Parts: sequence; C-alpha cells; structure tokens
Amino acid sequence: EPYTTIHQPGYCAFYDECGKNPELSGSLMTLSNVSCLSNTPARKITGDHLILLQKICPRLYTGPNTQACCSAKQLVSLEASLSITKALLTRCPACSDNFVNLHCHNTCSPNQSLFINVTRVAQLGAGQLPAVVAYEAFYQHSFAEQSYDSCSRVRVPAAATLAVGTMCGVYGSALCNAQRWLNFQGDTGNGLAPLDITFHLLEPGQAVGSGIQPLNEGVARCNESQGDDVATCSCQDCAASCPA
Ligand SMILES: *[C@@H]1O[C@H](CO)[C@@H](O)[C@H](O)[C@H]1NC(C)=O
Ligand SMILES: *[C@@H]1O[C@H](CO)[C@@H](O)[C@H](O)[C@H]1NC(C)=O
Repeated sequence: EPYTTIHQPGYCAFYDECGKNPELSGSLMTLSNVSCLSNTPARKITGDHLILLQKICPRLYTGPNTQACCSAKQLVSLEASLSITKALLTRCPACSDNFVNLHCHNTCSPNQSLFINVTRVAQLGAGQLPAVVAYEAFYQHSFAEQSYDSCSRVRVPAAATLAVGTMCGVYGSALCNAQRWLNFQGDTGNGLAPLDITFHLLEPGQAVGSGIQPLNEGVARCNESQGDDVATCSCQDCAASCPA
C-alpha cells in the first residue's frame, strides 16, 4: 500500500502527533512524538498556532494568510528535537537559521508532499490514523550543499571545535559531507532523529519523471546580513566572510 500517493503543492504528507516511536528503544528520554499519516490539504494557521510557527519556523510565516502542514503540537516536538543541535550553532545565526529551516520545511511546508514520501508507518492506537515512522526527503543537491557550506566552518560555542564534526558519525570534519551530515541527522542509531529520514540529494536530471519535486529553498549566506540586523558571521566561522 502506498502512503504518500498525492504529491501536490498545498498538500501535506503527515499532520498532528500520534505518539511514541516504537522502533526507538527506551534508552534516552525521547523529546519528540511521531506524526500521523495524513495525505491531506494544508491547514490555515491562526491564533496561538501562528505565533509558534512564526517563532519556531520564521521563514514559513507568510503573513496573515499562512498555510502549513504541522499542528501546534508538532512545532513543540520540532523545537524539542532541534534544541541539541541549535545549541552547537549559536555562534552563527544564519547557519542556525538554515539548519532549522531545513527541518521546518520537512515538517511544516504547505507543499511538503512534493519532496516528502513516507516509506514506513506504524499503527499506534485503535481507530487512530497510522503513525509515520520512516520517510524520505528529496532535496536539490545545491540546496543541501549550500545549507552544509553555511555550517561547515562554524565553531562550537567558546571552542575551536567544528560543530559539523560533532555531527558526522564516524567521519570527522575532514571527511564530512553535505550528504553524510544529513544522513546522521535522520539516523536513529545516531540517537538524533525521532524517526528514519532518508535524504536524497538530486540534480535536476535525476528528478525527471520521478513524480516528485525536490526542495530548493533559499539558504542564507553567512557573509550576508539577514533582515535589517546588518550582522554577519565571523571569518573564523564563515569562509565566505573572509578576508576578515
Ligand atoms: C506524546 O504523546 C503523549 C500521549 O499522547 C502526550 O502526553 C504528549 O503530549 C505527546 N507529545 C509530547 C510533547 O511528548
Ligand atoms: C515512495 O514510497 C513508495 C513505497 O516505498 C515507493 O514505492 C515510491 O517509489 C516512493 N516514491 C519515490 C521514490 O519517489
């Protein structure tokens, strides 16, 4: 049985929280619940749900007329599981923003079903909708490379250690990669992800005829300022901010 049959704009892959991930062994306190399979049109985001979305996924706030594919409950689970990594990237807010937006789209994008295809589900309760336990994210290769490049040189708070090296499994910083960096982030055995995420980093010639449209969102360059702040990550954290 297919789980994500409608791959359309304005259409979600999953919506709401279903509960604990059964494949995750009771070893470290799980900070996230898992999502309910819901290949349905995106929701209009209002009230409290708006503020959360605005604060947790700023780049997905599109004015009073906002649509998204994550409930209020899902946004709390999002920030919970991002808290660990967000801490490592507090030197360079642009890279931090990029990392967060990468997962925000995966969970909240009103178009998520175009680049997300759930592969495995689990029935958590009786009468309840099935729970999404594994999915694959389709990204454009350049979007992934640009996201990784903005973070590849960031230092850990008050240290010289590179943050991506603390996030690339058996590969160090030297061997680390846009592909592998993401592979770690969607890996259960690496104790980071709440569920199995499979990252496919495609070039246009691969996505042709797939019936899928890979994510190609704008990624902030750390040598450029965001909004009206007029502030940029240092040359030690950002190769593009050099010469200093
Ligand atoms: C996870 O599931 C339980 C039971 O439905 C619920 O108490 C909890 O709020 C959910 N989400 C979080 C944030 O753990
Ligand atoms: C989505 O998942 C189904 C089930 O594994 C698979 O057959 C289908 O090809 C996937 N869609 C892709 C790879 O675009």
